[PDB]
Amino acid sequence: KEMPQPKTFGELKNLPLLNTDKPVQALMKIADELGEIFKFEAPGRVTRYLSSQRLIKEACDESRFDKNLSQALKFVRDFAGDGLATSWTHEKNWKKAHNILLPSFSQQAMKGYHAMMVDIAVQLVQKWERLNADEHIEVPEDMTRLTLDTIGLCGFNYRFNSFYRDQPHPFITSMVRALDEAMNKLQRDPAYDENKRQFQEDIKVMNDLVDKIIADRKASGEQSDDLLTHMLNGKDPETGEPLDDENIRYQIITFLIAGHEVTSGLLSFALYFLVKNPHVLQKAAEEAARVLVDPVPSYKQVKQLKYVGMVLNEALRLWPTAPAFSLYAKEDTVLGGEYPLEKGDELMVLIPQLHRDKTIWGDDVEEFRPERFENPSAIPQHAFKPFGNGQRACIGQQFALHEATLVLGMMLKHFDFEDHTNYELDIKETLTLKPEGFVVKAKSKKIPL
Amino acid sequence: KEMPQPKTFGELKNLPLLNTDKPVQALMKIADELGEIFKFEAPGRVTRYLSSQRLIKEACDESRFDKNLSQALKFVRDFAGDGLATSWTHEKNWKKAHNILLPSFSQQAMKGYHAMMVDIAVQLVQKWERLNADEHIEVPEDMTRLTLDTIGLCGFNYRFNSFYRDQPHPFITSMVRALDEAMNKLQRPDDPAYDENKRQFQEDIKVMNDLVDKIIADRKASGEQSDDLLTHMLNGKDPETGEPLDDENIRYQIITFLIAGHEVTSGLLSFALYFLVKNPHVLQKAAEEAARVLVDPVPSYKQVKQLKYVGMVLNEALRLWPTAPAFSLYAKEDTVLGGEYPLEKGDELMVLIPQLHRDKTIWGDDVEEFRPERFENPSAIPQHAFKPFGNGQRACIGQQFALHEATLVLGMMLKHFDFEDHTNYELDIKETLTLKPEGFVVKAKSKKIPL
Ligand code: HEM
Ligand code: HEM
Repeated sequence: KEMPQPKTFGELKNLPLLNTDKPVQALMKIADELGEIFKFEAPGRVTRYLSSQRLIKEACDESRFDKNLSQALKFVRDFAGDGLATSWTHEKNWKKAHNILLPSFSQQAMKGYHAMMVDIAVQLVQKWERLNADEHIEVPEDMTRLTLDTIGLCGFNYRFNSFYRDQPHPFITSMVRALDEAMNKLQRDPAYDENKRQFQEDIKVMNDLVDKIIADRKASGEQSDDLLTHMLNGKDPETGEPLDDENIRYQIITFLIAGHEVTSGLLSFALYFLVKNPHVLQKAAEEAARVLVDPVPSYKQVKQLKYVGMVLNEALRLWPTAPAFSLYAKEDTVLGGEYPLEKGDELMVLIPQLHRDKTIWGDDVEEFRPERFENPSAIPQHAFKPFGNGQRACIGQQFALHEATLVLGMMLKHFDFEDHTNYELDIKETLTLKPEGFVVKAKSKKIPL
Repeated sequence: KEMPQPKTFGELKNLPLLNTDKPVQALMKIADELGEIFKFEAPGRVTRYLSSQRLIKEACDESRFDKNLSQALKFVRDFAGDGLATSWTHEKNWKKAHNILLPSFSQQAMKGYHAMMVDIAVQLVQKWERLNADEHIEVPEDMTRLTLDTIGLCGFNYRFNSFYRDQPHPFITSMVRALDEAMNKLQRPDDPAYDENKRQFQEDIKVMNDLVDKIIADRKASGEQSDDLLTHMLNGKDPETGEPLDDENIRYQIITFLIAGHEVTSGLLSFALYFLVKNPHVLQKAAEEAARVLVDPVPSYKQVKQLKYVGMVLNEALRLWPTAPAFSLYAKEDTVLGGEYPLEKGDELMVLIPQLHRDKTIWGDDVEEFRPERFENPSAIPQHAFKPFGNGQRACIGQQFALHEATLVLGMMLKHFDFEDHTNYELDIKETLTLKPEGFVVKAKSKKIPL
């Protein structure tokens, strides 16, 4: 009945607990101490962190709870606008953009993005093929180069050309800095004035490039296999309306901000777990060699990479790279038969803890075992939620998993990997999670592309 | 390219090769002679037996192959209906029952069945505690009493009371006789001498239908809720169609649980105890775990999950003698198997599981040795090398039920008794729909630990 709560700091309540560079991992440790639910208070804010499948399955009842904009998402909305990820469900532009964009994110739609995904993936493989002996790979750095360029190409047929650069394209630099400012604002006024000025400058950089490309495309009339073409031509069946140019810009910004980092983090975590578990690596590499028999992988071949998909799902279980999502009670309701909630009360779903609920997964929750996902029928409802919940779940789920399966498959086909530093897992936190400083050596298998 | 085929008998092709009391073991010997794939032809039938992990990993590609009803499963369908095990993947009632029943067979659902499993397990232990000196145990007989009663209790809250009987409950007698008739039909053709078998077959079907239909009706009239599969099926709805199972299909599911689950599971327990008494060092390690883990008079669900080495013992017993010895597949489209065997759409495959599990390229040269340590890490075992529970979405829905039951019972057996192979038993594997060690007997000396 009475809800646990971590230590307080006088008038600041629990807020200083987030004044750390690893806040999700701090919240996980608190959940370990306090259990399936704890209250978290800040000045002008009350929320409750959920960690058990028992309670999270109720929170995922869409008749009782709707998506809430966390403070992180509210600050991201200052540059992602009413794009899909930072809109309320009841805003006209959410359902409109949802209806228009859903068919362009389906599994069947991945057939049309596949060639562009292969384009960037081959660039990644060629980079690693061209490394000199005993040079090494900066894994999250290269994975982020790949995912940003892939979303850039598939999103609006624009080449960031990240593999030609040490300093990223100015759009990416502003994007990363804007995300950092949004997340840094959480932990916090006269000293912050330069941050505010830079933030507005970074917003302008992103808007100017995306607005320019949209305008360029409308003037040219060119049709491509990208999401921008789909949005310029699509109409919502419900309203009969297309997306306007401002919302199209916010969607493109959203694809980049919401999709690039979770996906590069997943690839980096997956390669981390592979090099730490050589038996799993061998099994995954066998499949990649058996399935990817052509110099360029086909769409159908990627779907056959079953064990690679199991590797990726188990990596998402241990370290879901979007670590939380927020909900609010649509009306007064009782959670778990003992926690009465009032209309509008907020909940946070702490995904890494859900994925460690021993009542669902057994005692070996900390072990990396892709075989847990060998038969997807064994996974209970709402025990595994790396892509969120319900109608507000990740629209890019099929995109992310096709991208990651293709790239991981090509990596395992073309290289043997060495954990030459015996890397100690160090998880950097931004809006997302990724393994900082993860480096490997790759010895080519000398298979042509 | 060219596929081997065993010896033929003119117009009967390979069919007389199955006219034997031990057809799986005959097929294993054929695989030893012919290799990883051979064609097997009968009048109106062509299939291909696969024995290597190299080829079976491709056969398990669900994008290329779907479950086929073997002739055995087609004959079992005459009393198991469109229950889960004898229905095609494309039948509306397969996906419907699959979606409904999957949560009631999860590892989490075993927590709710545990008390009923303990109920029958305690009856088994008490039976053996009450034996007089130099009496012995008929192992497969007692294991089948246990598994049938356990499925009866967990399936529909019905007590067969097998430990109170020499003659089993009439449903069980009809069930066994129906399974025997289905398997006997394979070797036959159906001329006048077999007319009597048809008449018995229908009477046995009526016996099973009448009892199961009666219990369903009793439960609906009572409105009582139990912790059994029947209550779950009376109240469950398929999330996809929104429909519940009808009363006829619920009956077929209950019959399926008994016919499909009892014999494979009792066979596993009997084979496991056989291998333990034939390998005393392994038995000692397993008994040491049971004594260390089962510290209470009655095992808990959490304690059963802690019987790690017992679980490896069971998996290694399933490796050597998978009690459901085969499953059948058909090609969804034209495809090439292993880069050299072209298959046309609809072509059939049989997966010969005991031969798969003896693939030396996977397990090493010591394939015939009983070494539970092979299963210490599932990540070290290659894909599709170990398939005692079938494959994919048509895999055994009762896998967690079977392994929880077998782990609980074997753990209790090892805690409470020392076992003697007093006859130096010679392995003799009886073949029905399933495999089991016929005539396996032991003596049990009680450790005198109270329940
Ligand atoms: C491993 C990769 C990914 C993970 C783990 C992930 C995770 C998530 C999660 C948890 C949510 C729900 C957020 C909430 O409820 O507040 C979400 C929403 C969303 N994601 Fe992803 N995502 C991934 C990849 C992508 C990609 C590649 C894209 C775009 C190309 C994308 C675009 C979106 C969008 C637009 C939404 C909002 C959907 C809506 O509310 O209508 N994501 N994602
Ligand atoms: C050691 C014990 C067991 C073994 C070795 C075993 C083996 C198998 C195999 C190999 C299949 C696939 C058959 C095929 O593909 O044609 C299967 C399916 C099935 N088994 Fe078991 N089984 C065991 C225990 C059980 C139990 C205890 C139950 C029920 C309480 C059960 C119920 C089923 C059902 C319903 C199916 C069909 C599932 C579907 O296709 O949807 N089994 N079993």
